[PDB]
Amino acid sequence: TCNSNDLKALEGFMRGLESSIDGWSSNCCDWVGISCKSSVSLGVNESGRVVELELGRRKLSGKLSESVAKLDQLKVLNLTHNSLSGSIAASLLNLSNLEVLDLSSNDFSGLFPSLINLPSLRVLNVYENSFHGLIPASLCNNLPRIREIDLAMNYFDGSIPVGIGNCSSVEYLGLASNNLSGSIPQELFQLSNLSVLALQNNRLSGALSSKLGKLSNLGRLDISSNKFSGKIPDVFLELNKLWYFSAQSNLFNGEMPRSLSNSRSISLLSLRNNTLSGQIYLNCSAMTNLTSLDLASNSFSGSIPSNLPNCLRLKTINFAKIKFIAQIPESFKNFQSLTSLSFSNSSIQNISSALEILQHCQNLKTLVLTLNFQKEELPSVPSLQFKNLKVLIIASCQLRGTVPQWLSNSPSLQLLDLSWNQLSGTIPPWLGSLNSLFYLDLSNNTFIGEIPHSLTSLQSLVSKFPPMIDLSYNSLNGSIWPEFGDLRQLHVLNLKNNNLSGNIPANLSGMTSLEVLDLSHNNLSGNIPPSLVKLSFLSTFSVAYNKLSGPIPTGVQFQTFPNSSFEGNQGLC
Ligand SMILES: *[C@@H]1O[C@H](CO)[C@@H](O)[C@H](O)[C@H]1NC(C)=O
Ligand SMILES: *[C@@H]1O[C@H](CO)[C@@H](O)[C@H](O)[C@H]1NC(C)=O
Ligand SMILES: *[C@@H]1O[C@H](CO)[C@@H](O)[C@H](O)[C@H]1NC(C)=O
Ligand SMILES: *[C@@H]1O[C@H](CO)[C@@H](O)[C@H](O)[C@H]1NC(C)=O
Ligand SMILES: *[C@@H]1O[C@H](CO)[C@@H](O)[C@H](O)[C@H]1NC(C)=O
Ligand SMILES: *[C@@H]1O[C@H](CO)[C@@H](O)[C@H](O)[C@H]1NC(C)=O
Ligand SMILES: *[C@@H]1O[C@H](CO)[C@@H](O)[C@H](O)[C@H]1NC(C)=O
Repeated sequence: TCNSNDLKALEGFMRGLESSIDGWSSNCCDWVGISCKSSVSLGVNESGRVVELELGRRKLSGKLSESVAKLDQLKVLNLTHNSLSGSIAASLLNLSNLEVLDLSSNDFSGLFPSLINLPSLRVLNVYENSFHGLIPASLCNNLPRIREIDLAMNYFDGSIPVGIGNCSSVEYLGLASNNLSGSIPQELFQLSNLSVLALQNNRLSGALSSKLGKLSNLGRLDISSNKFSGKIPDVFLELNKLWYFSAQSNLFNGEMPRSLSNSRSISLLSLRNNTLSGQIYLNCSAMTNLTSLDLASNSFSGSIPSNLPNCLRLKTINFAKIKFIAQIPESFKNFQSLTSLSFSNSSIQNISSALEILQHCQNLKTLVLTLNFQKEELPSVPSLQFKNLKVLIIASCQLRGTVPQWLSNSPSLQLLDLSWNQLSGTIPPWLGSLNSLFYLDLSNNTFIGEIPHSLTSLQSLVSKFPPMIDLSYNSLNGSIWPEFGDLRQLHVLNLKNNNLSGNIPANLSGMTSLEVLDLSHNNLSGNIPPSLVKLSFLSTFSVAYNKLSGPIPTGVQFQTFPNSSFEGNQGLC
């Protein structure tokens, strides 16, 4: 049997909402989202008390009534993922039985209540709201049972409070995605039970202290996207549980500390977009947990470290925007762990050698070679085989050649981007036979001849990065096959700046998911087929600069297209 004073409180709460909660019978202890425990359980009159109110993802809207603080036996309040807004009553943080507070993913704003007394609280979740001002200075002075604090994705600003050290039982502390600035207070390095520290996406600056070594339970540390500067402290011997470290996008300099090069624990390491100098060095017999390594966009000199294939767990590698001026070492022939490689804009030479070597990597799914090998010849040798390859991107390399047959040795290929090279010849009809291939970018080469009918037959675009065939800026001729209509999964078809001829097929609307359709700058005749009005998702369209004539379809999407996307045609009206 439900309690009197608790029902009054639940009423005020309902009074504050904008819509009624389904499932709320007049006995509230049987209501959905509520849990009761007897007065004598919690220890002459005995009633049900409301210990747990769980409303998550209920599509609720309104303020959060001050009266909710009148349930004193409340243990867990979970409001997550709703539309609630307004401020938080000071009293809502004075509850002495409260264990779990989850307000995350709502519209709450205002200052966050500065006095928090929740002597029983395990969990505090305000993640992703509109709160602003300071993180409460005394926040940790009253939370002796505390485990996780998540303030992330808010407007908190100023420095991280010096009082942060009084939080010594805490394990998870997310401060990420706020307006926080300044140096990290030393007190922070006194929380010794802390296994996750997320400071990412703030204005924080200054040094990263040696004192970081004091947090010896740290498994995951994200300081990325800040103003942090100077050298990365050589502390990694002591942080022996740490598997995830991202310092990406800061002002760090100097070279990587030897202990980081020696970490037994580190798994995902991301240093990208700092300015770090010297030669990349990893002791690959030490770092046996290393899986992802991102050094991209940094000041390194020297060569590509050839000892790297000795890393037995190392799967993905991003070396982009590091200027080596080097070939790929032959030792890469031995890399069995490697699944993903990006050398993009790294000054790599000898694509002939690069591909001879990289093909012996059995497990490589994805290879990004963009902005290297300037004006070199794309290898034509049929015997190169990348069996497990899924993504191949080699773009803006000014590569000379035809589309090579050795690609056919990549049967499982999903994504192929050859755009912005000097490639020529006809588009090979065998491209149509790649069954997994949903993204093809051949644009801005010199290709000639006709679009192969087999493209019309590609398995992945028929039935079950946006799916795209982009042939634009070539010398292509012939007409647009009406069987393009069989591609029901195609989002983008970009044919612009070719010389294509005849009529827009009309069967073109079987393409149910077509979003972008660009035919501009060709030589096309006839009318825009009225059936094209059937493409429900087509946001952007151009036939501009052709020989087309007739009425423009009445449409609605058609009604949206700018004047610009019909211009250049004889008869359009
Ligand atoms: C809040 O409720 C959701 C389900 O609605 C659940 O997944 C989540 O774990 C709850 N939050 C906490 C801190 O228990
Ligand atoms: C790289 O890091 C700098 C310095 O923190 C930042 O200003 C910039 O936005 C970052 N750029 C990218 C592409 O992440
Ligand atoms: C290795 O990394 C994994 C997760 O990728 C982590 O669970 C584990 O703690 C790490 N091993 C060591 C030695 O810390
Ligand atoms: C590299 O690692 C091994 C094993 O951890 C170690 O014994 C060796 O001396 C290290 N070499 C360097 C250059 O630090
Ligand atoms: C390649 O290098 C140039 C010159 O350093 C740089 O400005 C640009 O961001 C890089 N391009 C890409 C897309 O990586
Ligand atoms: C490409 O790389 C290999 C291996 O070092 C070398 O034999 C060859 O001469 C290079 N090719 C050119 C044209 O520089
Ligand atoms: C085509 O490629 C060149 C460089 O390869 C580039 O400068 C140019 O802007 C590109 N043109 C178009 C239309 O994208």
